[PDB]
Amino acid sequence: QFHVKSGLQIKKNAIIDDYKVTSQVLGLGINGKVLQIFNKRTQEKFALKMLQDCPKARREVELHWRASQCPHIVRIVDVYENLYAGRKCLLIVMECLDGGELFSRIQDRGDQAFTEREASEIMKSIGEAIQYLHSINIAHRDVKPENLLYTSKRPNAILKLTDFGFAKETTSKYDKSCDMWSLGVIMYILLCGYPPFYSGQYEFPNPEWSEVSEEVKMLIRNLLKTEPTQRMTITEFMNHPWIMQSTKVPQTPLHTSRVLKEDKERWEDVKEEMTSALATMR
Amino acid sequence: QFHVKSGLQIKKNAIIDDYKVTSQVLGLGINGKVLQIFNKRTQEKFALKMLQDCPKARREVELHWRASQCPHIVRIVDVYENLYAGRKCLLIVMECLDGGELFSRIQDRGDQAFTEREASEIMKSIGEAIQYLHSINIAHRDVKPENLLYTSKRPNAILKLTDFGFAKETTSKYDKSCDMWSLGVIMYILLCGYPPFYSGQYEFPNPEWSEVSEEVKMLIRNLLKTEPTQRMTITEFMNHPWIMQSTKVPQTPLHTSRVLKEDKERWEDVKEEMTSALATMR
Amino acid sequence: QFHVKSGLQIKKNAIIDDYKVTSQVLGLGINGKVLQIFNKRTQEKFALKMLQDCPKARREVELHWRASQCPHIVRIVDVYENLYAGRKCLLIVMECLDGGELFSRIQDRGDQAFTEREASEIMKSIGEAIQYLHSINIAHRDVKPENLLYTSKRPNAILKLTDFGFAKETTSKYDKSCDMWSLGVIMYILLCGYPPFYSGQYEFPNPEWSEVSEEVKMLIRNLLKTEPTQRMTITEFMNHPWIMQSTKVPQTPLHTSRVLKEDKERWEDVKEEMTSALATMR
Ligand SMILES: Cc1ccc(-c2ccc3c(ccc4sc5c(c43)NC[C@@H](C)NC5=O)n2)cn1
Ligand SMILES: Cc1ccc(-c2ccc3c(ccc4sc5c(c43)NC[C@@H](C)NC5=O)n2)cn1
Ligand SMILES: Cc1ccc(-c2ccc3c(ccc4sc5c(c43)NC[C@@H](C)NC5=O)n2)cn1
Repeated sequence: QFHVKSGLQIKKNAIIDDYKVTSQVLGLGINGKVLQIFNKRTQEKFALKMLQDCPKARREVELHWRASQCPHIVRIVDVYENLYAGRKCLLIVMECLDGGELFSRIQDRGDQAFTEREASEIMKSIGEAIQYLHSINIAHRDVKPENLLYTSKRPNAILKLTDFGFAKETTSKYDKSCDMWSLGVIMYILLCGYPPFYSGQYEFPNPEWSEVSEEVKMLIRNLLKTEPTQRMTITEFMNHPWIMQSTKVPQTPLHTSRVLKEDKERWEDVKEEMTSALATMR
Repeated sequence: QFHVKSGLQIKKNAIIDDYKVTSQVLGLGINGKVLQIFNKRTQEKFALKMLQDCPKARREVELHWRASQCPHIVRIVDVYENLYAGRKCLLIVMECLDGGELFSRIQDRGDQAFTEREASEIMKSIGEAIQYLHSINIAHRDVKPENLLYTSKRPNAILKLTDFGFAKETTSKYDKSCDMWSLGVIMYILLCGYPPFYSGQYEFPNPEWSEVSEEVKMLIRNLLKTEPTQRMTITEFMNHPWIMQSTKVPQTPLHTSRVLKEDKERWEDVKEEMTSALATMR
Repeated sequence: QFHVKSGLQIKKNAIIDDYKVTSQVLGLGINGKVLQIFNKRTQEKFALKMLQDCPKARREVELHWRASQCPHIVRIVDVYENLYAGRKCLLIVMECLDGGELFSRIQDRGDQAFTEREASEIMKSIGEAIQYLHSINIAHRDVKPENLLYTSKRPNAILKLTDFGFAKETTSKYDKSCDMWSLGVIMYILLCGYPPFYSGQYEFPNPEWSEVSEEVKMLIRNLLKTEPTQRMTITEFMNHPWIMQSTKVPQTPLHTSRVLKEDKERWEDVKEEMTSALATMR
């Protein structure tokens, strides 16, 4: 009737006893890249983030540990601190995830488009994800559609949030709201296929912005506030129907996917100007 | 010809592999309560203090470890840092102790009263206890007759000091003296059955304060000084006869026990105003 | 095709399970002495440095770990943090080394003297040693001919650098140059058999300072600069011929060894005034 999960554990034996390291690259995210790695015993393939090892990261990971305990958050599995070059390293090993940057995955649906109801599902989940962190006092601070990846390529295959190179524990407008901001950011693009455009006004083109419930077009408002305050807290955010919906959302045809195919070329812009938009945002 | 004891060790595997946790409560002291807990292998019952886990506690315990190495100080046995709620916990497991808040144990002697010579024994011991901590540079800072408990209910069964939620290492009037103060505090009540009463003068009623060696009534003085300086250091405190006595102290009948029975009702006052008196005292 | 070494590991089980401790003293260096110690399993003899255990040391060692990964640097093998007296100790165990304070070892060659070419070898090596530390951003800060010891007494038997009670990681004239300074210091004495003498001018007596390539007498210059800047960095220092030489250096007879025999008595002065000279030097 009473339970916990294990504490975080820094193994010190050269991961090389415990795994076999490829060089086959994966993510080339923040600090160090991401390497295919296979667990010797099990023989399963794995993400490996390489870290300099300094209190910062050393905590950043420290939180991740707690966070992984989440469904929609990427789970860490083992965290060795060894010695690569000549400097006390830090290798955090986590479930690899081959589903792809959420969006990039949708724009190859081809057969059948996307649905406002299916768009929910995505956003819907993302919500939960954020909650947890906040709901324990962590703010992610970088919620890019780069860092929303899927597990497998099987269509049921769920998606998760990663790269804790940014987050903080919300201790003692605030912090845990950029995370909101982004969700907002996310939804927009999730429907048309672009964000706003400042560094202002965000317009609503015909062929996509239509009978598409102005009701939804409401929420997004409270979400997007260039304000810090009044940007609808996640705690808040969850409550609203569309979120807790699953099934009553408009069956609308979503151009979103193909919207992107239409001018796939301007995204390295989008995808990235977002980090610009983000990160720097305090 | 050369020796040590082991270092402190933070196990990280969910204590749930290593113990079976009840919910049967015990102490409801400082932070977290105290739970009956049984060691799987041995199958012995145990105290478990639950801690938030922040440098403070995380050190407070850290000292306790060293301290336990003492007879009259409660011994820690294992200290897991896991994850309860959503926050890196800290579970320190120690020998449970069912003898009771020193005093509360005496006021049920009934058959035969207490003896100035037997009162020594108690105080006598408590002294040692303090020494150690100080004698390694730790000040306890909370020495309540709540935190002086006995092991078993068998009359030989000794007593020990606990709850390190307060102490410090005396590094670099001072600090390690409140601990004195309290011993003082303790002895008084240990004889009549009350403390002073300020927030001043401490009087000496007939039916108890009597042929009871004014000699003892001396020491207590040097102990009680509302001063910081000149409150007889423990190092000092030990030297005096009555302490190193065991056997020459007056065989006096002590009302103390029954003294308390006489107005048991005002104690929640006593017992507690002491923490008030204490703690806050710097 | 990809590799590391293991991370540093603080064992906590009383070393007394893992080794048998003598009392036979060895080094009486910085903090704690040096004890013969034998590894239970292997049954090999070992150095043991005893440390108070405070962040400082606790890091000082922490670096040593990385450093040991070096040939010419003394290797640490195990680092227990236990409880001696009453205070969280720290016992770092390393390969013992019975070859002797570099110099002291040379002044008993007797049969055949020393060679400028053989003097290189020594200095030559020492160079490398320093490089590493610096080459990973550690400055040793104490490079005395006390801390340059040999492994065995067999003449091939190499020598290594020890006592990290002083060093720092060179993070963010500078720091990692005292180490240079000393090398300089070392070479001089390595040839005549004294240093300079200030607290100034360093002269060059006949019977030793002779056809002995003024070319070498050059380098030493750039090394010795009472300056902080322009004291030839090690990175630099290495490049020059004499260093990378091994074999083209003058076959000169070196009085050095016997030079010391000649007035062995003034050395406790030399050997030590060096620490004076050193250490304090910022
Ligand atoms: C077949 C196959 C197997 C695994 C993967 C894969 C790629 C990148 C990551 C990953 C898991 C976690 C994290 S975290 C993280 C990552 C990744 N990559 C860069 C960015 C998003 N930031 C990060 O820190 N698994 C892809 N394909
Ligand atoms: C049958 C049975 C078994 C065990 C106990 C028992 C109760 C309370 C504590 C204890 C041991 C240590 C500590 S420490 C501590 C405690 C206790 N309780 C609250 C206060 C004094 N502060 C503290 O931190 N063992 C009582 N009865
Ligand atoms: C037969 C035999 C066996 C071993 C040794 C031996 C003596 C001193 C040290 C040593 C290894 C490391 C270190 S480090 C260190 C040391 C020593 N000694 C004092 C000074 C140099 N400072 C230090 O910290 N091995 C000598 N002879």
